[PDB]
Formats: sequence, C-alpha cells, structure tokens
Amino acid sequence: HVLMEIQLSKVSFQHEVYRPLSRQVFIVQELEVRDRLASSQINKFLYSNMLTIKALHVCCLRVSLMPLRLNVDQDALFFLKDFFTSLVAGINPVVPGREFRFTSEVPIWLDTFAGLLIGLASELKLKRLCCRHGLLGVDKVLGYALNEWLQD
Amino acid sequence: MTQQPLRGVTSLRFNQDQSCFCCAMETGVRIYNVEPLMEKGHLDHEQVGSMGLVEMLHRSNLLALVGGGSSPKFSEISVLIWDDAREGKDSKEKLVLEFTFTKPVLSVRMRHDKIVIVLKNRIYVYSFPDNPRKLFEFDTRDNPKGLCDLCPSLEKQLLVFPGHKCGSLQLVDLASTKPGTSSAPFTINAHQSDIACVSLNQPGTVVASASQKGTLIRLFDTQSKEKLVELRRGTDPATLYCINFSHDSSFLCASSDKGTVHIFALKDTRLNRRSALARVGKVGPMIGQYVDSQWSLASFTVPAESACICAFGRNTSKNVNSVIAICVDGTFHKYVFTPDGNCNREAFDVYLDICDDDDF
Repeated sequence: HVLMEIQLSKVSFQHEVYRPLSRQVFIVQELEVRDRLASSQINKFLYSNMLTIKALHVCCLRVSLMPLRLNVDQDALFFLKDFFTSLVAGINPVVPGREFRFTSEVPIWLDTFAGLLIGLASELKLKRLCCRHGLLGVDKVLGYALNEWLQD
Repeated sequence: MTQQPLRGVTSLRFNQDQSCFCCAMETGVRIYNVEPLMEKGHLDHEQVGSMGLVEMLHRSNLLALVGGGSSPKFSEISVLIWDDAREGKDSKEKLVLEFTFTKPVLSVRMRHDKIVIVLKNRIYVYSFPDNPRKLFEFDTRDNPKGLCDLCPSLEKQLLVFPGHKCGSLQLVDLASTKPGTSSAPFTINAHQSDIACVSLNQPGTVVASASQKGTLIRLFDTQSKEKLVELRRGTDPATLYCINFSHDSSFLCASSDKGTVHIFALKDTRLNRRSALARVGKVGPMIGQYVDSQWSLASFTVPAESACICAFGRNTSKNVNSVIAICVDGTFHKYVFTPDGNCNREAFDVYLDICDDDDF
C-alpha cells in the first residue's frame, strides 16, 4: 500500500460546452500533482494556474507556465513506474502501454528521463511545439522525441 | 475631433534601419518588409485587440505593444513586450514583459540595449531586453505627440526630445550619464514655436527638427550644437508627419499634410534648389534669410488627406536613390530620384491588401 497526495482543483471539464465541437476544455484551474512515490506530503509535481493541459477543439493543448513544474527528488521517481507495473499486474489488459501546438509552455525549473531527473536532483526548457503535430494519439512519444534539448 | 483611423490604421513606424515598418490598427498589428514590399507577420484582434502603438526592435522577434483604438485588450498606460519567436499555445505566453505607468504612453523607442517610454511630460529609459531596470527618467515640456528619437548606433547612445523652452531640443548621452544621476541634458534652441518633428541620423552626429510652423527644417551638429543647415520645405505652413535621414546621411526626406514628400541633399547642398532672388545679388539689407534658404532637390505627391511616414530605400545603383512613403490610408509609394532633381514613381501598392502568400 502507498500514500501519495494528488490534487486537481476546479477541473472545469465542460465537455461539449461549445471549441466549436466538444471544446471539452480541461481548463484545469490547478493540476498540482501533490505527491508520488512513497511520499504522501505535498511536493509540487506538475503534468489561478489555469493549466488547460487538454483545452481542445476540432486538436490543441496548452500549459500554464508555472514558475516551477517538475521537482522530482522524493523517494523513487520510478516508484510510480513500479506502481504502473503493479497496475499492469492487476489490470491484466493494458493496451496503451487543427495542428496540435501541444506546447509544454513552461520554463521548467527541474529540481531514462526519470534517471536523469533523479541524477540532476532551469535545467530544462519548454518545447514550444508550435504546429508540430508530432503526436497522433500514439505518437505523443514520437513528438516528444523530436530533436534534442538540455540545459544547466 | 479624433479623425476615425483611415482603414483602421492608428500608427505607422519604420524600424531603426528603415528596412521594415510596423502598423498598429483597430484589427491588431501588421509587420512589413519595405523592399521588396511583403507582409512578414501580423497579430490579429483575437491575440491583441485594437492597438494604439507598435515599435519593432530592429529585425527581431521583439515588439513593444500599447493598447488603443476602439476595442483594446490592453491598457494605454501599459507597454507590453511581445516575443514572436516563443513557442506557446496561448498568445499570453508570447507576452514576456509589461511596463505599467500612471499616464497614457504616447511613444516607445527601442535600440539593442534600451527601451524608452514617452508620456506627455516624462520620458523613462530602461535597460532592454535582458533584466529590464529603470536607468533614467526625464521631465519634458508638454509633449502630446510623444516626440522622441533614440540613436540606433552601437557607438553613441544619444536621446533627443523637446526641451523645456518652446522650440528647444534636449539631447542626452545615455552612455556618459551615470545611472541615477542627472547628466545635464544639453539644449539646442532649434525653433521659436513648438517642435513637431525630430530625428537623429544613424551615427547620432546630426539632429534634424521642424516646428509646428513646418516651413523650415533645421539641422544641428550634436556635439558642437552649431546649426549646420536650414532647409525650406515651403512658403506656406504645413503639419509635418515624418522626417528621416538616408542611411549614409547624404539626404533628408520630409512628409506633410500638403500631400507632398520633400527630398533634400545634406552632403552635396549644391543639389538643393535655391531661390532665384539669391542670384539677384544682395540688393538691400532686409532679404538676407530668404536668400540663404535651401529648397528640396526633389519632391513627389501622395494622397493629401492621408498622413504618411517617409524613409529612404536601399541604394539600387551608384546615382539612383529611392524614397518610400507609407500612408495611413493603406497605400505604399516608392519613388526613385537622381542628383539632377528627377523624381519618378517606381512602385505603388496597397500594403493592407497584401495577404500572406499562403500560396507556395
């Protein structure tokens, strides 16, 4: 068993509100991932704030440019990875294992991607994938793998 | 009576090297290359609302924006810095800086290391783009047109604006001024009536100015403060809209409410027309100032009811120089001129009807 607080305040998922067809805006007023791993105390992980990570249309995305997004130094950043392993052990079937402009839009204050985050624990930069369309619902990793980036 | 902006154009500005111009509008902002005439990008009403002022930093992604017109998203007391090279899904992520004031912003001037904000009675100077801090603040006379010019040279940090005395200029060397100290602005008594236009040449060695009478343009050396030349635009009063130097300081152009752009030679002043009375040698003690006045080498006509900015184009050949006029009615005019005073239209376009060629 684990204890890891996570908060998502005022997630105004007004699906099909309008954006013409199923705007379905996540419009997440706050998406602070309070904790993961073995830590139950709140420590600011991310994906007023207005973090519309999934503000949609008909096909779009966004990010809230918070001052610090990924502070991963608590217990094991791969403890959620073993949580996913125990999930696929419990959830026996695990299938998912205009232009987007699917920006990360945050001057990430950071501190295997998890391994490098642990080793490093500002230190990264926002992708600004304007009209990249690198994702295709299964090609999100492909769009994330476009080019290369490193800082500090 | 605020004239309703012809075709929604609220302000027009050349960038520091006159190679681009920016257009603030009721429908947002547009940015144009001058030669060839081509749209380089715009900000729509959905991004920025109606705009009062735009200033571009050289040929960069940095724009200084001031809300204005009929439907602004932003305050007329705020200067917003837009960075067009920033990737972001939200237009708000391209807004990188805000400078807020207690009164409406009447002009913004930029160079590589500084931004200048002009209010009616105050001028603020900040470091820019990196870690903006207030360097200087200057009190002015009533400056309702935001009249200010900033030398674009790397070697000289000269600022010029209307001085406290009517028809005077204040000049400030911002490199020789210790931050937080009043280096005393030096004063040039340029005119007897209020300043209507002021411009520095590219090296910041010469200042040109015209008053609200707009009959005379006066040039002064910025170091010695001596009057170098007095140019005569016309007999009749005219509201000047723009004065600019050629890149090499060999010429000066001037646009006005007469629907005329005048061109003056500065380097070879013999190319300028002189009054016929100057050939009727010195008959009597009272005609002296009209006899020494230099008239335009060349001039051309633009729509008289359309305010226009004017600048020099890139030299196309050893003896053919170009002048561009950009008019608030959405018209672009290019004229070629020669040292013998011929001046012919080379191009005419409606720059507001240039769509982005999304065809190629």
